[PDB]
Amino acid sequence: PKMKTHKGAKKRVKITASGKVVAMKTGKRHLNWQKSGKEIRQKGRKFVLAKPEAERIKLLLPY
Amino acid sequence: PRAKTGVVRRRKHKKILKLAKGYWGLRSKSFRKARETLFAAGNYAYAHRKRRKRDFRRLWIVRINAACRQHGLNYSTFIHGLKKAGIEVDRKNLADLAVREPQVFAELVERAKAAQG
Amino acid sequence: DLRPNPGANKRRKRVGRGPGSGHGKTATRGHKGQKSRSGGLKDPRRFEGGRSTTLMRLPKRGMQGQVPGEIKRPRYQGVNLKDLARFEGEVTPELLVRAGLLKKGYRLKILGEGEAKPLKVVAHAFSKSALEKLKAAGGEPVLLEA
Amino acid sequence: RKKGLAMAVADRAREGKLLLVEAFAGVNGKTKEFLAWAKEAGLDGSESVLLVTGNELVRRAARNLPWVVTLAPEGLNVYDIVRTERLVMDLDAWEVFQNRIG
RNA sequence: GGGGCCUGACUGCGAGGCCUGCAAGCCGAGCAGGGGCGAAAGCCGGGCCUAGUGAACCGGUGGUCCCGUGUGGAAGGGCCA
RNA sequence: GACCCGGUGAAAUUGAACUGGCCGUGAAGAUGCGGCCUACCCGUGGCAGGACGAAAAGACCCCGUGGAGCUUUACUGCAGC
RNA sequence: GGGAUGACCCCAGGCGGUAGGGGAGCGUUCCCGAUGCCGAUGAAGGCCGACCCGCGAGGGCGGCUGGAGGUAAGGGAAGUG
RNA sequence: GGUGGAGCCUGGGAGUGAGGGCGCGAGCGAUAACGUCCGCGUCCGAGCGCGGGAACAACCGAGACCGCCAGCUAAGGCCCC
RNA sequence: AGCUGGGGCUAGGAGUGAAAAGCUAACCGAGCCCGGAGAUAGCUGGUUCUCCCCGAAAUGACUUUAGGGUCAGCCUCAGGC
RNA sequence: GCUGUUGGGAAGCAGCGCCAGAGAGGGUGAAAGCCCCGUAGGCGAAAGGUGGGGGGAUAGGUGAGGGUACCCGAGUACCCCGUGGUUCGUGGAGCCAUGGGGGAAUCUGGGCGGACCACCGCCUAAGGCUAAGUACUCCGGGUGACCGAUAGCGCACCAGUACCGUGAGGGAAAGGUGAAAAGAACCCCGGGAGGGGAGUGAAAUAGAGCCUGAAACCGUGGGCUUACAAGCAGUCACGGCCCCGCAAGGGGUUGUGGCGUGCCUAUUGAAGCAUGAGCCGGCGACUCACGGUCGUGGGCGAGCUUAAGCCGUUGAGGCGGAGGCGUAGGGAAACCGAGUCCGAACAGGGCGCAAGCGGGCCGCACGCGGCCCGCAAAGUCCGCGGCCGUGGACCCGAAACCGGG
RNA sequence: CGGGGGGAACCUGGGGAACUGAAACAUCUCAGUACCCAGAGGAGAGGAAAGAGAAAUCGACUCCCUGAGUAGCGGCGAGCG
RNA sequence: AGAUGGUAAGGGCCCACGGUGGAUGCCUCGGCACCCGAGCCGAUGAAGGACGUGGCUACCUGCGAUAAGCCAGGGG
Repeated sequence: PKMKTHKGAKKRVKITASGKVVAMKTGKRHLNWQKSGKEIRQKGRKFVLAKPEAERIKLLLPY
Repeated sequence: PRAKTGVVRRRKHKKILKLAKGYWGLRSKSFRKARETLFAAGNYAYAHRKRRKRDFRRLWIVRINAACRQHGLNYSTFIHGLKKAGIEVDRKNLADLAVREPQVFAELVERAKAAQG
Repeated sequence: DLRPNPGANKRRKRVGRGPGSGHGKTATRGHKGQKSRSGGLKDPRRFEGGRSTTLMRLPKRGMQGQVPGEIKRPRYQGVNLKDLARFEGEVTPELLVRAGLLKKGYRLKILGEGEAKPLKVVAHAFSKSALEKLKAAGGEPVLLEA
Repeated sequence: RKKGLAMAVADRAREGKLLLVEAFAGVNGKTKEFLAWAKEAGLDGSESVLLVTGNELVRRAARNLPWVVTLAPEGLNVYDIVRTERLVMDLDAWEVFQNRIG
């Protein structure tokens, strides 16, 4: 029958206009204890490739 | 629709059985045995068509040799005359002159060994 | 036009791909010739290796919702006066939905770019900068819904 | 399903095999009656025809004929138009034709 | 190696790159905020350098303008640390 | 009993065979490739060295995030107390 | 490159191939074509064929058997070799 | 310079992630192994297609579209088989 | 503590057992039949007509991973440069 | 609708007509609207069900202010504990059900609006009953790009049989003479069975598990060929012999001489002394459904498009815009918007947008308007095809687990 | 007066698995599925709001299309919805 | 001193004709799917059967000691 979106993915990565997959930078939910502002800061969003391609394929019905 | 086998098979089968006539034992009564035997027949030919072409070059050379030797020289020297002299002719096949026209052949030899004198 | 000749165009290619015979896609069946492809592989959209999928990336979308459900809310779908200059006279949602945008998509904003025609535009909210373009002849209907 | 309905009633026109009537002298629902009406029209029987008129009385005849393919207005499709060599249509079944096309 | 002041073991960013299957790791001038030391030029976003480490998920403390299931406020979350 | 004759008349096996020896070779143990040696065609009664002979998808070994039986201070539950 | 687009001829290169990608064909069954056309002067099937067309898969054609069904072009479906 | 079944960008579909011999430079081994592990290259794999090497995947020669009772050669040979 | 006929009771994690994991209708460390069921099988095997073009891999990273996979590498088809 | 014609047999072919609201189809010695049964179309029940589709009959229901403040379903509401249902798995866990303990009230009541409280609203629990629209197919009928006797139900046939098992249970094989029995009087060999003539038939190699009759396999006769030999059984080259041809030439056979390591599978590598196969015939493995994603053929494009179902047919279609994708993106969100997020920042940076034209042609306003086109800015809808997802998803194959017997 | 017993599927209520999936596996899945039991009928169940949920709203229930793979639920895994 | 012919117990290859056997084609009293129709039986003894019934009767159907049939209405 029909297809189910993957909530796991839907909950952590956003898909943009150009069809690009964008998600937070992984490495700071707790690592830290002292990491030079630079590291702990430098955390906006980012991409992937051949990998985001794999994502979009799970967020179909949610386009 | 139900595309039952029916006619189709039985036809391709007796088609190989035909190519396989005259073979020993089952090589001609069994599609399988046939099928195989034929494959061998397939390449044995192919290869021998190319062998045949080399087969007759031998026949000729041996004769060509035997002829211009009982005359005076060998096959090594003989083909060098008809080559230095420039008579890019005979063609080991047409060297049946040694069989038919010895008077014409002997002529070639004489104007061949002479190409060395 | 004769009965027996309306024929499929030049690309209906019913040519499927049977994979059984001597020449063509065949025997081990056009593809595969190893194993673990005999009745199923794992994915790979998101699976295998046996390792961290690629699920090492964390959830930002902070607000996956409590259990009661998503919260009812007025939904605003903005429109471009750019696509608005297709008709003249009275411009109000309803004549807007059955026309182009919205389609019961709740409320209607209004912003866009490009030249704006000097008329009346009945909207629920106007974008600052894209409203100064209506300061060059036009209307300004606001609020509503009750 | 329309551009394809109009286009079929198009290659029937250019061929000339198209033709719309209005009257049916020998009607009364009898084959013998109809069979005549054709001759005195151009319908000898050398061209399988498609009859499309909103008058059952007429169908009554055309029906039981080999080279003739009865029908009705609402049921105006493409498969029949094409399977038949010559097309005949009444002005009432034709009247709706366009209401359907545009 | 010694001395005097100090807290830049900064906040907000980051051009352009090293490296690389992924994600990671590393370098970074320069602009702004507000400072240290110096007359100044300037240098300082820890340590002469390469090890001293651990995705996500689940939770805890702070903060905070975000959401608060009819409304106000809650309970509970989200965001930043 | 086996052997000969009349009567009835199976079986596992079975790629197809026109199925010799020796040195050598070859996926390292050849009737089947190479060189040489032998060798008329077909049976019948015997012997068991070879056809890696038959039989049984090795009972050993390993592998499979295979299965079952058994244990206990493995984990986690439950009957019972 | 010809270019009376003429997929019909010229100039020069290429054409071993497993897993596999890609491209065109052959046959089978059923459907439209069909109130049509083959048929007892002989269907489908079968048995031969050294003959004819295709590189091939195949396809024609002839004799014999057989005695009642068969089905072009052009397409369409699928229990299709 | 180089127009090559070269490249570069986007996208559909793959198979493969058991390799093997040989030569060369190393480690391991005993400078033993048709051993084992890396490195550059080659060949077999997929060229068990053809010539030479007696026979013989990978050594020498050489990339097999078809046909030829035509010729020049490569390796290797020219006393007989 | 004998042997035996007839009549009866006890059964599937259950029975019975002078104990062998023995017997429970000719293979019992958990009977048989039907069903859930077309269990699951990262394993073995099999996988059908023709022709034409191109043509791999057996490495890297990670993997309760090591004869399985995911991304890259190497191949092919369509478009672009 | 008869006749002539071919033939065993016309319905075939032929001459001239005819019915048709009926040219569906089946049968008849072959192939027929018009010969037989039917068909379109139109009638039919004394009896038995069916039966508000249509009228009655009753059952039963019929009224608004203003004062009281009497009744509004109890081990119940409600709270706590233990669970179940729901999308809800302890969660902020309400709501609905209830095994246990406690335990009211009668509208100034009480339940609910996802803890809880306050406002604002919604509905009246603890008694029942209730057509139609929905689900299924043993049987009956009707159609089929459903099968055709290894197919199709297990069974076309005396099959849930034969047969197997103590039992539950398992579970077969097996259709066809011809138009018609006209199924072969009688005679000959024989005990019979079988056969040879005669006889029937158009046909008897249609003679009775009899149409067709394939291949494996078994025989008789004939042609070529072999007892000094050596081999994956062939292939190439000559030559003898037999044979159809007017002949160039072509068959069948095999005597010499040349060259040759089965097929499949698995493999770094197989003729391999690795796997599989006695041989033949038939059954036998990459499918469909719904999503998705690329390619591709068309439709239409500021758009595209229907779903269930409704009026139509009964191989004919329409209607139906609920709804879905697209037209704008950024942000966790409030939210802002060609911007937006991070930020104090008319620093920066991350996702974002900025999108056209060769020009057919034309009102003859010396304006390229602007239709249209490749199909787009840009997309959708249907078709076809590759691969992906959920399904037993390429086919066979476990040891095993569970449930009822 | 009634009941008992039967009936292919369908139906409601009372009970209720495991294999599988998670590439192990306990929660989770499979699943309130298969199966047992009771009852009822041509249907059954349900059914006139102590309902929905934000609209000065709606107004028995059953059933189909949508909403919707939405809101959420979730070793926030698989997957459910 | 010499040489190529010939014998076939049997075998092989080809051709002919039979046999065994039952594929293929063609048949269809059967099955399969879907859609309408229609949908309960029983103490008035159901479903499903045992035995028995024909002048002679193995079996299937059929009925039931009234036994392949009995009364009555309709229908042909």
